[PDB]
Amino acid sequence: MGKLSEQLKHCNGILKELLSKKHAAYAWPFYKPVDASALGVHDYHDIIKHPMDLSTVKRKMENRDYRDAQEFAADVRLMFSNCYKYNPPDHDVVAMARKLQDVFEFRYAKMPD
Ligand SMILES: C[C@H](O)COCC(CO)(COC[C@@H](C)O)COC[C@@H](C)O
Ligand SMILES: C[C@H](O)COC[C@H](C)O
Ligand SMILES: [Cl-]
Repeated sequence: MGKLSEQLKHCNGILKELLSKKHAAYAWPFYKPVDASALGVHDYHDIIKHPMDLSTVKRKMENRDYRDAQEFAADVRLMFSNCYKYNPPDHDVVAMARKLQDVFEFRYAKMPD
């Protein structure tokens, strides 16, 4: 598949961290694709045109779908944005998203040049 670039190695590290036990208390809703029918959110796919979640990001990284760090970051941010779009701003899951996004943005900002 070829070695990830230095920047994508950093991205992969961030991704592993987002999936790790120490963040699980707020990361878990983002682990897998939203199963709209299971949750009874029958409007989800009308509102969210481009679903994204951490398992999908992981598969894309493994498959070398991301050609650079920017493409990776856009997907992670899309995942958070979908949460902010679908849910009311006082929802517990929105607070979880904000916390995980803090983890993400601060470490993404430490990207090697
Ligand atoms: C503390 C609990 O209320 C957290 O609920 C999460 C869930 C239920 O497991 C899944 O959220 C997935 C994110 C990606 O939106 C909230 O589900 C409602 C819509 C899908 O957000
Ligand atoms: C909570 C906002 O949607 C995302 O903020 C990220 C910042 C690094 O805390
Ligand atoms: Cl972006």
